[PDB]
Amino acid sequence: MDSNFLKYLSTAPVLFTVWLSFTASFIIEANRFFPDMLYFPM
Amino acid sequence: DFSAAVPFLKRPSNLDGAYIGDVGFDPLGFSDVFDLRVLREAELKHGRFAMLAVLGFIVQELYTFPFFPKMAPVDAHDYFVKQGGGSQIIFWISFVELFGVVALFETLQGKREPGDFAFDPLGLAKDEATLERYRLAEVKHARLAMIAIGGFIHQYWVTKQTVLEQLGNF
Amino acid sequence: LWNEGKIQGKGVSVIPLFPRPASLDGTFPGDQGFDPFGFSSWVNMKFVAEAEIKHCRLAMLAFAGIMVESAGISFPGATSVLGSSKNIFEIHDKAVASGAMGQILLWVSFFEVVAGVPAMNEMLNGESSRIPGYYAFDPLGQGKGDKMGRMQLSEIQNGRLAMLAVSGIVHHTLITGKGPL
Amino acid sequence: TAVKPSAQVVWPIVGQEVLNGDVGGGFQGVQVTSGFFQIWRSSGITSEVELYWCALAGLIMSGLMIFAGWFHYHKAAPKLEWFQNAESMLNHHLSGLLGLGCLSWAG
Amino acid sequence: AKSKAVPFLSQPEALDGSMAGDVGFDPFGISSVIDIKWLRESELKHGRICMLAATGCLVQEVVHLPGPAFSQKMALNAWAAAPRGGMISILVAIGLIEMISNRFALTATDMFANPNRVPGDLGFDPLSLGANPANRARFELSEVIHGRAAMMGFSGMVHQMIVSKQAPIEQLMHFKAVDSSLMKLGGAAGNLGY
Amino acid sequence: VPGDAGFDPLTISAWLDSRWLREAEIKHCRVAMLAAAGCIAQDIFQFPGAKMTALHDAAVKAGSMGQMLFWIGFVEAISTAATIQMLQGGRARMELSEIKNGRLAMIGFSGMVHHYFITGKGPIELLTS
Ligand code: CLA
Ligand code: CLA
Ligand code: CLA
Ligand SMILES: CCCCCCCCCCCCCCCCCC(=O)OC[C@H](CO[C@@H]1O[C@H](CO)[C@H](O)[C@H](O)[C@H]1O)OC(=O)CCCCCCCCCCCCCCCCC
Ligand SMILES: CCCCCCCCCCCCCCCC(=O)OC[C@H](COP(=O)(O)OC[C@@H](O)CO)OC(=O)CCCCCCCCCCCCCCC
Ligand SMILES: CC1=C(C#C/C(C)=C/C=C/C(C)=C/C=C/C=C(C)/C=C/C=C(\C)C#CC2=C(C)C[C@@H](O)CC2(C)C)C(C)(C)C[C@H](O)C1
Ligand SMILES: CC1=C(C#C/C(C)=C/C=C/C(C)=C/C=C/C=C(C)/C=C/C=C(\C)C#CC2=C(C)C[C@@H](O)CC2(C)C)C(C)(C)C[C@H](O)C1
Ligand SMILES: CC1=C(C#C/C(C)=C/C=C/C(C)=C/C=C/C=C(C)/C=C/C=C(\C)C#CC2=C(C)C[C@@H](O)CC2(C)C)C(C)(C)C[C@H](O)C1
Repeated sequence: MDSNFLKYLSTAPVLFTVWLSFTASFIIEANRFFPDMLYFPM
Repeated sequence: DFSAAVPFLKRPSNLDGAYIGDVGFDPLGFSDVFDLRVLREAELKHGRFAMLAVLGFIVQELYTFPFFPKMAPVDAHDYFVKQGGGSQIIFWISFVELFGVVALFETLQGKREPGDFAFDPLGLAKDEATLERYRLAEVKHARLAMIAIGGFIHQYWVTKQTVLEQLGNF
Repeated sequence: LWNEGKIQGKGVSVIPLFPRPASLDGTFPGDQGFDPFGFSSWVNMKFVAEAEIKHCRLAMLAFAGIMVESAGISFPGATSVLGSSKNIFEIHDKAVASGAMGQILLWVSFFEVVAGVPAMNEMLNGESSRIPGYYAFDPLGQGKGDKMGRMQLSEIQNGRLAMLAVSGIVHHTLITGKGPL
Repeated sequence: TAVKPSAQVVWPIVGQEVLNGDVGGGFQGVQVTSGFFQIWRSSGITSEVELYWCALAGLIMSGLMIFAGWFHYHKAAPKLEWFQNAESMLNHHLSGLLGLGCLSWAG
Repeated sequence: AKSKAVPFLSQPEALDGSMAGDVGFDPFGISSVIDIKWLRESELKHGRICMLAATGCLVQEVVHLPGPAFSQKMALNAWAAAPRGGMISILVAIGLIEMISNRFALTATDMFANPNRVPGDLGFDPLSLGANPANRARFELSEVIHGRAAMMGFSGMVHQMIVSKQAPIEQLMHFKAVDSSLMKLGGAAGNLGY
Repeated sequence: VPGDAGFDPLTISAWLDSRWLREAEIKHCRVAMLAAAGCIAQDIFQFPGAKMTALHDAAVKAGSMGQMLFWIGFVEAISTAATIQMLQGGRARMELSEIKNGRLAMIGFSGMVHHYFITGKGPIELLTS
């Protein structure tokens, strides 16, 4: 793959948007399968 | 100056006959805009899918596996959508296409021919000369099968008969 | 014998229709220059040669076994435990249930684990320079000069014939539904 | 007059599926107020299949405009004397753009 | 200069045929991005856990520790039935093994800080079975291949335990095929939720 | 240059390319020749199992006109490439003959279609009646 396109995907806004979308995506998936977690269950 | 296929049209600048099966046919000028390597990747991939599909039709009317129900190929598309085997085939095609994306990156980087996967298990290509002859045959068969599969599916859509039964009847 | 150039030799094609491959040299026994798919170029020749001879020996034993059972020839008391039918498929299923096939499987597998795999690996690695298929088994001789040429060629050709015959015999029995002889 | 326009459905994630309210017509979704339903009825669409064909027509136009921007910056970029044709541009944007736009829409 | 594993790709750098199982397979070019020492440490670690995990699934099918808490033929049920105190004891012991065996060089910034440190060599040879130098090439190859195989096999067995709620050996011996009425893949967004 | 009787009274050639005009004239010629030969042919004989303008209307329902449009459109798309390239960048007698016969066929077909609007008859029918 092109090194300049990979250096573009390494830029701060792309990584910030991808990382916070990935972060948002596993918060969404964890709240989908295991919803209503007001507490650590113990 | 002019195209071998279309005498009155000029030969496209990017079409120099380097790719086998070239006859200068590009009136709409897609090679003046896009990379020919990518376009030959796409031509050979569409054609190989079409060739496998036309053999897919013919064999599927002639025989079907005992564990699968007997039915028409478009009905087979819908059955394997709902059954799971279509998703299997899509997954494994997608899995191979991952390394196909890597392969296309190798073509763009100059280090691979557009249709070469070095897939010669049966060693049918002996030297360069027969490889060129087979390659021209492959592109010609690929293009012919692209037109043929479109005919087989469209004829089924119009007349609800399979290709072998449509030759057999009428 | 070896008879290089006539059979088991360079420049020798059983079928001229298929061209003699450069990759297939004349050194291996019973080499008749038959390699349309050109496996010889990329395969390890020692492995495929040893595999060929082992398949041949299994097939020749298979042909003799199918012939004896199809003829109804049996060892004393064997018909009582195993299937009375002379169908090879029926006898095999009955032999599995008796445990005869399991005992044969156990010992054949044991030989392959303790002897077949070391011999194969050492031949391929280069530890003993074993000739493919050699298991040092000449109880009544017949080896030496005869083994180098005629016996090696006779074993390879008879075994190829047996492999084809056993294949034919089982599919004949399947389509017909009745055993041969 | 009874069904409320709605063209947005939310996923059930964190209790947010309460936003799929009962807009009517055996449907739950977010009520939309852009007036597209009234536009489509004015166009005579009367089918969701034709709305799929309009979505594909918009997608094809979106691809053609992003291609044209690439083409006209990187392959064939007009010179300044092309852009400084206010008479030609006005003739075409009055006659061609607005005029054939109205004529084709009236048709 | 092409790969032997994938003949139409270029042979990846940091893959020079020195390592065991170095057949030239890195299509995605992770070795060009991630140092091959870390990747071989991680490959050996995944495979060794998977070799035990594959053996674990099959052996737990055959033999059990005594008691009702260890009587789960199906392996995914043993996860829940086994005493929690002991499973967390296993987890803590694994963490201790990781800190001592890696010698407090655990991160991707300080493992292999010692130039003597070799990918996968944690100093584990209790019975000195690698004392013979000649077998080292074969053993390292056969460890890597056994590891890879066990990664593929354990992955299969888990996902076959999910599909068919059956342990792997008695799923082979009481095989019932996939009906496709249930276990459909995906579908969370096709029906728009629910 | 062929068929030059010095006949350009409105001087169209001054304000449009002579190549585009000649392409239009020759394409109109050929199409009109096929059309005029067609008009007389429909009355003279009918292909087995088968009106100047109404028959077109019947054919579009049968899809006969639609298939002809699609295939002519494909050839025409290649012809559009040819016209753009031409604009960008015995036999002599025959070129003049083709242009004159095509001009006669343009008027010929024009007459046949207006005859059809008048008497509702094909060109052979007009001669017959
Ligand atoms: C009659 C010819 C014609 C037409 C239709 C247009 C149309 C347009 N020009 Mg103009 N332009 C023309 C001639 C024409 N131009 C000439 C001669 C010059 C040179 C002086 C320019 C110089 C010029 C500049 C410098 C700019 C434009 C811009 C624009 C766009 C304005 C934004 C808008 O409302 O688009 C939305 C409306 C639409 C209808 C979108 C449709 C898009 C296509 C191109 C319209 C035509 C399609 C086709 C002809 C229709 C075939 C019908 C068929 C189905 C039967 C619009 C697409 C501006 C722009 O946005 O650049 C992109 C701009 O900066 N033009
Ligand atoms: C941020 C920009 C923006 C956005 C998101 C919208 C969003 C919307 N507009 Mg509005 N609009 C805007 C700017 C915007 N508008 C501006 C700047 C104008 C002034 C030109 C208008 C004028 C306008 C009209 C007149 C109409 C909308 C309508 C709509 C709705 C449907 C979208 C659609 O398909 O329009 C489709 C548009 C139509 C179907 C009618 C178009 C008629 C106009 C006159 C076409 C003119 C085109 C021409 C190129 C303009 C050139 C400018 C001129 C001065 C030279 C939607 C709520 C429609 C609506 O509210 O329906 C409920 C509607 O009728 N818009
Ligand atoms: C600090 C030391 C310590 C102490 C006091 C305990 C105390 C306890 N453990 Mg824990 N445990 C420890 C360390 C310790 N554990 C470590 C380091 C591990 C991880 C390897 C475990 C893993 C473990 C498991 C998995 C289980 C316990 C259980 C128990 C309880 C019942 C013990 C019993 O009945 O023993 C009498 C029984 C025996 C002595 C039987 C021993 C069985 C054989 C030897 C196991 C085979 C070993 C196997 C080969 C492991 C090799 C790997 C290892 C060398 C790393 C008891 C509370 C059990 C429990 O909670 O039950 C309620 C339980 O399920 N322990
Ligand atoms: C110092 C250590 C010494 C150890 C010595 C022992 C170990 C030596 C090595 C052993 C290696 C394994 C050998 C087998 C051991 C068990 C033997 C045994 O009885 O097994 C036990 C089982 C059979 O189990 C049988 O069960 C019957 C009742 O149902 C009987 O009554 C007996 O219980 C028993 O014989 O064996 C098998 O299932 C074999 C399956 C087939 C294996 C391959 C057969 C040969 C290859 C041809 C197959 C071609 C297939 C082509 C494709 C077909 C697709 C349908
Ligand atoms: C090296 C390790 C290799 C791992 C190989 C993976 C094997 C299993 C992969 C899927 C198997 C077949 C899938 C068919 C199943 C399938 O396609 O279902 C379809 C599903 C979407 O649902 P639909 O729109 O299809 O609904 C369709 C209707 O028919 C039913 O309502 O697609 C998905 O998005 C599910 C996958 C989650 C996507 C995100 C995954 C997590 C992201 C993690 C980061 C990226 C990882 C890779 C992402 C691709
Ligand atoms: C679903 C299913 C199976 C299947 C399947 C599969 C995978 C089928 C795959 C089918 C495929 C990939 C078909 C590809 C078609 C491409 C075509 C026809 C291109 C046309 C372009 C043309 C004519 C042109 C051109 C141009 C050129 C070059 C130059 C330009 O300047 C100008 C111009 C535009 C004129 C099967 C069937 C086996 C049965 C099974 O039970 C169910
Ligand atoms: C670290 C890491 C890796 C790894 C790894 C992994 C995943 C390792 C997993 C290791 C495991 C599973 C260890 C299990 C130990 C089990 C024990 C001690 C059982 C004790 C039973 C008892 C005390 C009892 C009892 C009794 C009770 C109470 C009551 C009765 O009614 C029942 C009973 C009679 C039985 C490796 C090595 C691969 C590589 C690398 O280096 C990195
Ligand atoms: C190094 C060291 C030593 C040591 C040691 C140790 C602990 C050695 C242990 C090594 C082990 C445990 C190796 C196990 C490998 C398992 C594999 C490859 C399984 C693959 C399964 C597959 C492919 C499958 C499958 C399947 C599928 C999915 C479908 C299923 O229905 C069924 C099926 C099962 C057929 C010691 C301690 C002696 C000292 C020495 O000084 C140094």
